[PDB]
Amino acid sequence: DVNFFDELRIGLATAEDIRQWSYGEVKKPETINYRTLKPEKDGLFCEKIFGPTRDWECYCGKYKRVRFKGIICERCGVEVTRAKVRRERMGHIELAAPVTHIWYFKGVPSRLGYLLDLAPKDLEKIIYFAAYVITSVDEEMRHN
Amino acid sequence: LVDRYGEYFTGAMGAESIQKLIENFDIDAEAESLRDVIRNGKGQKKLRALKRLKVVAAFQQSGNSPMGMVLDAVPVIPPELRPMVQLDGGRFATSDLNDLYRRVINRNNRLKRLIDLGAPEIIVNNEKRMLQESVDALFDNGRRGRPVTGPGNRPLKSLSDLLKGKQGRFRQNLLGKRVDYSGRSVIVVGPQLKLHQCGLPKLMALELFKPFVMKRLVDLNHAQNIKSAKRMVERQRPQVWDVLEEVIAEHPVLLNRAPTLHRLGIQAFEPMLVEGKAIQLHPLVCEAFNADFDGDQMAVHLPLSAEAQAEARILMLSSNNILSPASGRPLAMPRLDMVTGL
Amino acid sequence: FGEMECWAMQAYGAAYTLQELLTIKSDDTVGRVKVYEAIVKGENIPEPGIPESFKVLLKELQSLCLNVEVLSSDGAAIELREGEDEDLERAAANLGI
Amino acid sequence: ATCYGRSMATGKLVDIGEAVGIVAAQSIGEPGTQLTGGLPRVQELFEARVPRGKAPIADVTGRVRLEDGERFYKITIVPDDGGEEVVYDKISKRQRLRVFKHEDGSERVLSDGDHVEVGQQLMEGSADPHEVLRVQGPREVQIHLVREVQEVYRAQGVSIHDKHIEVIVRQMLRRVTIIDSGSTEFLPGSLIDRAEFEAENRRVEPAAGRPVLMGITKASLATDSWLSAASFQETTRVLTDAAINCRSDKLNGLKENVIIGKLIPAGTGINRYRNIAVQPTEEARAA
Amino acid sequence: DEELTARFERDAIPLLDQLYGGALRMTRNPADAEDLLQETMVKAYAGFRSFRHGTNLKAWLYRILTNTYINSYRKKQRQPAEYPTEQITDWQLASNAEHSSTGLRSAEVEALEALPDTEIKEALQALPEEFRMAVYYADVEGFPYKEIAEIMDTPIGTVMSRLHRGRRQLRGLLA
Amino acid sequence: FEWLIGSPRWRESAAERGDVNPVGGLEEVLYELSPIEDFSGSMSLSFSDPRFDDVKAPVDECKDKDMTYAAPLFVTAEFINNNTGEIKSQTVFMGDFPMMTEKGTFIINGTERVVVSQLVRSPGVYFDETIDKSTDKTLHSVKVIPSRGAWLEFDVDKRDTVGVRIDRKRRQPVTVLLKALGWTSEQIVERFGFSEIMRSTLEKDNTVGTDEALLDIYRKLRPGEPPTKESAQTLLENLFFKEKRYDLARVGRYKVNKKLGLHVGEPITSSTLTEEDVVATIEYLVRLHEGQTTMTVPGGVEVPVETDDIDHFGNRRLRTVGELIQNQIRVGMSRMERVVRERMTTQDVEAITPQTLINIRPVVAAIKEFFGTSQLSQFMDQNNPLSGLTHKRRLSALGPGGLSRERAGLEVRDVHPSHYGRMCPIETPEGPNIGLIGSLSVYARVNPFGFIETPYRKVVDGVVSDEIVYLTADEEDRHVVAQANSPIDADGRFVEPRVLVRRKAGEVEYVPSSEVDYMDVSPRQMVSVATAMIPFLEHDDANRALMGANMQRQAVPLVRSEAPLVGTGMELRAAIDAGDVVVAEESGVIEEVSADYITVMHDNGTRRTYRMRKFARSNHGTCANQCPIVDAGDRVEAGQVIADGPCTDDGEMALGKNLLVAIMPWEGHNYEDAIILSNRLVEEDVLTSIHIEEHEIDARDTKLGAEEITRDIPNISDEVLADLDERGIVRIGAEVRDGDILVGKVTPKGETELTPEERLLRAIFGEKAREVRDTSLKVPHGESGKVIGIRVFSREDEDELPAGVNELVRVYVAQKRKISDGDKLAGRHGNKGVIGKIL
RNA sequence: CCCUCGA
DNA sequence: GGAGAGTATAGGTCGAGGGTGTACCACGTCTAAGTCGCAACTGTTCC
DNA sequence: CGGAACAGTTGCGACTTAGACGTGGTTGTGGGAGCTGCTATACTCTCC
Ligand SMILES: [Zn+2]
Repeated sequence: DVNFFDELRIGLATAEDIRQWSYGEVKKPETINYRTLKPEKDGLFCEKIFGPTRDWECYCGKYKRVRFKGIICERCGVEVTRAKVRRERMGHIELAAPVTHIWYFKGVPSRLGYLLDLAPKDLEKIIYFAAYVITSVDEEMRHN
Repeated sequence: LVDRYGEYFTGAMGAESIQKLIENFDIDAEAESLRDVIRNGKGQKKLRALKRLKVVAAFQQSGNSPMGMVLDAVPVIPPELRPMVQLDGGRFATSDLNDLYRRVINRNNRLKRLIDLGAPEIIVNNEKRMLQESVDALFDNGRRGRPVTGPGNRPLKSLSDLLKGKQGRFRQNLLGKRVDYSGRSVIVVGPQLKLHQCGLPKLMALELFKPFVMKRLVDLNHAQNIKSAKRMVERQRPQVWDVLEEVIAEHPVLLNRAPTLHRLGIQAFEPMLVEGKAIQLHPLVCEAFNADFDGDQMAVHLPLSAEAQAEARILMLSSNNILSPASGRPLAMPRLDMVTGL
Repeated sequence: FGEMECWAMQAYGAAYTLQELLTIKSDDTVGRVKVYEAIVKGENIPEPGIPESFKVLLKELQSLCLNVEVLSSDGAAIELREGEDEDLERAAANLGI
Repeated sequence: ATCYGRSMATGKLVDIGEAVGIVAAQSIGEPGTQLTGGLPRVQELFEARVPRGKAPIADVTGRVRLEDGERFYKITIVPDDGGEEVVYDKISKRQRLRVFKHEDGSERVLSDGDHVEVGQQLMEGSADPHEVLRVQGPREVQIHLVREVQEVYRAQGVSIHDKHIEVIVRQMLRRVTIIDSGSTEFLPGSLIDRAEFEAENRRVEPAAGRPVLMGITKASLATDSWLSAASFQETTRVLTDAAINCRSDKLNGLKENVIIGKLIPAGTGINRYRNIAVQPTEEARAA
Repeated sequence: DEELTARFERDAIPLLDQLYGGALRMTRNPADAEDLLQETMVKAYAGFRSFRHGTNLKAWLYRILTNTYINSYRKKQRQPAEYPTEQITDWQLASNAEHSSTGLRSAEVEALEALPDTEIKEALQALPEEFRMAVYYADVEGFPYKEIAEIMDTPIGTVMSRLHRGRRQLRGLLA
Repeated sequence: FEWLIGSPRWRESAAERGDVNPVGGLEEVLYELSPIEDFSGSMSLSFSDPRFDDVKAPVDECKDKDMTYAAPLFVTAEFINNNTGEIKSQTVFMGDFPMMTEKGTFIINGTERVVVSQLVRSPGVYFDETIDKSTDKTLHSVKVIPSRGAWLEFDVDKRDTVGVRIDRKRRQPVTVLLKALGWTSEQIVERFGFSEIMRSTLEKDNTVGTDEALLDIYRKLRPGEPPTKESAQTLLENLFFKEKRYDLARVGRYKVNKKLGLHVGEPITSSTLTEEDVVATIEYLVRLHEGQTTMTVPGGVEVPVETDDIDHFGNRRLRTVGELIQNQIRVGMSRMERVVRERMTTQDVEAITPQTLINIRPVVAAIKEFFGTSQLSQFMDQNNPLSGLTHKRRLSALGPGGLSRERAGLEVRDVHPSHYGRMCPIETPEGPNIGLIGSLSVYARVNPFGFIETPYRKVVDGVVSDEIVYLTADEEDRHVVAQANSPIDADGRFVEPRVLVRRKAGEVEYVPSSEVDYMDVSPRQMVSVATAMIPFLEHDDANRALMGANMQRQAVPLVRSEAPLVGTGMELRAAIDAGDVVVAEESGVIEEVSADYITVMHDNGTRRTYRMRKFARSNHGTCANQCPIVDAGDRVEAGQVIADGPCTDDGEMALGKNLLVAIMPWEGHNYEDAIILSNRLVEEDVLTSIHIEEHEIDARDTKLGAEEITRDIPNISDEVLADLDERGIVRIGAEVRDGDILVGKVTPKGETELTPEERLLRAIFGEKAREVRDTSLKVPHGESGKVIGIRVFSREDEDELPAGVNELVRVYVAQKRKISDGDKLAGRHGNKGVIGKIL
């Protein structure tokens, strides 16, 4: 890695992008167990999705060694690798309901408002469930 | 309106409805409409139209869709960047991000648990509203409504707070950093010094130059290996001092006093091993650093590569900048006692 | 070494010192170790690598649902990662196998 | 280098690669703690803000209707041609009518029915720099800005060479406002760089624009680098706007080079100096 | 039964704006009050068949709310405290590393450890190549005798002899 | 704090000032709480007669054992059954009550702490006239601030409308609320009709009638709920006019009384707002914006209509330590009340005794949360006795109920004419806290209502009497006060016919001596304790005088003290009151004296012994060391100083040495504030001081096992372990330099963390010992000294430790610091510098 | 982060 | 259309030493700690 | 410096357990703290 960097680009990250980055979904509020001081599985610190906390050691302890580098424990699902990956590996949360990214709603001027030609007070009433909005009407059927 | 006619239309609240309006949105139509309004229109409505066309036209280009403004999945930052450390007293400290993520996860899971139980619509809508509010707080907290507060009514620091502010990533961690091979101490007046020299305490110079000393006394019989050199320097064995004098020769250092108002707030000097724990500053540069000697302290940085040393000797050397870069007037100039004496 | 300290370095126009302060003296994780390795062996200082705080910046941006990529002149993005074998190869070479 | 001239520090001609904008900003900011009018005036000038104690300026030569009654001042100007009469709305009685030399006349205060030239100040006080731009042209605004800025430092016993303030002022007008888009795709009202504006004008000029004066904040946030602007101010705003626009930072800036750990494109980091090839001469290798 | 759903939506929902004001009193935070009221409604709707038709609903829901707050409260009180911090102090990081299995290593430590250990290398060189490979595998990589024999294409007995003999050899060589 | 406890000292002083039937801080909380009744009125619980038991442990015991200085609190709780008539009277233990020491401090978890008095705005009504509207026209605002309750704001609009804001709620015409209080649209025109702006507001009022008004009010408070008439009126009743959710203190009541002139007959009965207070507030505001200079209200008399000064000390109040603690007691006590109510419905009467109803946990927890989390409860600053003394005298504007640092403008930080004799204008930080922290003046008191008073001398018929009167800031504005520098002869007559005085709102004027009311009781009356110690203060500019006051509290205690030749006379009375000096409580003869203690035999035949603090570490690492100044057989008196403290010499504050000084440039080494010292001050230890560091280490449970404190440290030479004892802990009296081991400790290390070379040796050599890392506690860089102390706490014993911590070791190292280049010296005039050279 | 302090 | 108001932004640098847990019972559900056997697995000991 | 033969150790793998620990139900009342003592400027919204 030298200066080959040419450009640096932003775009909106699609849900597909977010799920491609992710190494797993975080399903649990728990952080670490107090007695073991080990990260709870499928939690914010989970080793299975984010990577091992100790070099070359999986969560269950079946594999502790470099000899196993690159393999995934059948029991715990952790990968034998360096703990360094815990700074480069991202998770994700699958939302039960869609959610607006607040940068594009509450920022001034409201980007959603300019896109849909909606008043930001009205947009607020919709997003926060103080008002209904009409997604579609059937013109032919209503006329008939 | 749904009880009758409900089969002739569709309606919803929340972000799923906004997602629908975006899915059904004709971009080119609204763009050409806006361009027509800009052309044939005038007044404030022309301004509204233009400002809207900036956004819509922005989304007109390919590879970029408005759908991204509504998320069905929220990314999670790696744990090392939001760590959790044990404290003296058996307690723990977490980044605020962990608590914000925790609220999002709890409200999402409760929304699933309510969907499965066939909960009344008003309750499910309450849970959806709370999920939207918690992802709001996670992204930009306090941007809408009152902020989510931890203990002490301290509002938690969102993902937007990492980037912005004087303590943000850009200002604190990117345009500036803490560095190796640096030290600091209180400054005293150096009246015996030549302009290109500065007094360096022995212990400061031994720490800053530690690897150079180590290699040097490894080459000489003093140390058997480099690790014996390390332990030998950490104990301050008498053999090191002579070696130090040799490794410091014509190796410049950078001195800095905060605040740095202009580039002469950092100057390069040749270090001189000096007795005591204080940095000795040449009397003539006190104008450039604004050093009051009432307890001012300064910082020392050690150039490493050939290019850095060369830059210190040539560009930043104390006696190569005598003149004020602003007015061109002389800066390192007699003042106070010196003036009186003359 | 803060913002205003960097302005001074830029005002002097000393690029290598400013780059050295912000990479191998602070952030660059392979460079900081290779630099110490070079001083002890009495060799030239190695060329700096990528500061960690930039990779951290990209990750905090992704967490905001911003899709950021560092593009080559080809127009294709660049994965930021290190080959894990180099350290193991040196460790195995140190034992003579 | 030649347009900049001497480097005040070295006393010689400025080297190629010296970063004179940072030197200018440091030179202007360092004395700032000594300014007791004052430093807020230096801010008011550098941000191109409509001044308090605003002094109106004449649009065109003509005759003056001076109402000036009941604790109020109102100035109408009937141009010498058949043009419409320009009317200044509100001028408080605390302001003073300017004493000046009337063309084809003597030196006296502004009075009703008087004849005034184009660029005449109607009152005494601070002039709106935007007005002197759209009337007297950019080379006049340069003079007004450098003089009014340097005046504050002079009053405090501080001498800054004019060239630093000139660097900043140069950055203050790089751009033109788009009036009529024409065939050039430029959105009207946007602020486009002068060079880019003249380049995008191709008959094989449809784009119409007028020079703009924009403060240092607005000119900073307007840079082509979203990375440079995100690290300055309004980071949320800059990042949303930059994401929506799929902007691609070119990385050529020096602040961007600082961020990514690349040698700044200034001083010893310039391609000219950094790629130097060093070889010993044959005669020296002989010995 | 849908009767329970309709009767629930008519009788229970108007009490929300009341119950929420109660949840505040316990949490004294709006977010935890919202979460508390919501979990309460989970319990209530899930268990609404057990409620008696004519009896007063307000006290019932109130008790569910309190009891939920207590389950959460004792639950949180058994766990060690998690303090949210805007930034983790450098003192906290070092203090935590004093008890760590691996501390905070300077670039110097990393660079020195990465240097070859000469004595060990030259001692290993004196071993016969077979003993060197075997003792390497076992005492460094940690292979079992079965896998070491599989890699070296010898019976396990050979692995045992070479491990013992190379080990004693290194013991005499290095001391 | 004596008022909080209801101490007999406070009782006598209360009887001296006159008795209102005085109630202590605790007594008042108990009486407002009682009775605790069932919602059916079937039963009641009442508290009375609180008592404090003996202290659990002495002060230095808590400091050593990490305890809290405290005493058990007992109250008599009487339960009554309103049916059977049966009474049950019990004694309840309310908790271990944190106690104020003799020095006016608290020890919480072993650490000594100070509760800084808080500057807040007293409850009352405050009018603000802002001309800053863009129209250039003046607007008039008012705030009604209670002690506890809801905020109420009235604002005349820039658009000319009278608005109302309730707890930040959005504005409505002032008539809307008045109508909703039961007022007709006509009755408002009767009282308020004189206002052309109130006439314009009633038409802009959108709806009329009490039902629509009360309904529109309930909508503003609750965003999404249904309104109801009886719910909303009982809501508005309980929001303001009810004692539970809205409390104006007696301070607020009297301030509103005096500000609106409503009750002249001085009824003390109830403190809450009244409908006549709302009418009086709008009427006051109405005439205000009109420009009237006076107003008279029905049943009210001659009150000037004027704006209020927010920073004036008659409008600005001091919440002292007793009042802060009382407020916390009220919170936790109300929580206990909630528990008692919930317990009244569940329990079986005749199966209930009070102690079954009373749960004390939230009270103790409420007290603990205050001392732990509060900005006012502060780590005591003890560099020397002066830093600690003024710390207890600090008046802080920052905190809960105060103002945020973000919201504090430059107008709050300015010296104010009401500060004279009350808050020192000199002493205050020069950093970002400038003007936000101040010192109580030497002669100032805090009156029972929280307002600061200063004494003055009655001036009668141009004569200066010896009668003393303590005046508040309000009382001081009605009179004419002559400065102390005003000359007087042997007779009370003034020397000059014109004298410079402060008369009205802090204007300074040459004035007739004929009319003079009061005079300052002395100079230094306007100055703090630290400022009163600056000799020739009047010759120093206020900035350097500020630097001098702050710098005295940064002085380190020297190995030997020396009083100044040139004092102000404040040094003795400062050292005694600070309390770091030992004083005889009773006159007697010294029976025995040693460095450890002094015993005094009173003429009673009773004796009293004083133990000496010997080489004790202060919070900042300075050396608190007491030495006896008396000899065996000496006769001492009550109040006499028995023993010197760290910065005292013979009982006078000695913060430094008397040095022979020459004023002259010397060869550039004293260039620009740099100081040149004689090496005599190094050789004779005149600037030497002792500094004591506390190094703490604990063995805890980790991922891979438990940590062990041991003398067995892998790959560590026996030479370097030589000063460790058998536990692995350094031996008392050893000389330790940076890098030396204070306490050996090992931590379990995983297999993967071994180097390949380290793995090979452990295998072939048959080492089966646990793999560990050396976590031993070592001396930090640039530190040296002697080990003067060790404390060990083990889980093996009953020593109470945090969860997961097996053993906790503290090591105390003491260093003698000779003066050296780079140290900072200062005089009392603000003159400072580093030592640039010692010659 | 906050408290408090140095230039 | 066009004006006020309501909301958004900004507000010096570097250092030193300190810093926290009211609230249902009466139980079944699970887990957090184990002692304890065969393989599986390390090691000597030869010929 | 091999290939079996033979005899000591971890170490995985079950299962009993006793207690922390979370679950049933849950029916007289009962709606938070805290604050708001910052200035100045640009610009979209939104009431008109
Ligand atoms: Zn595993």
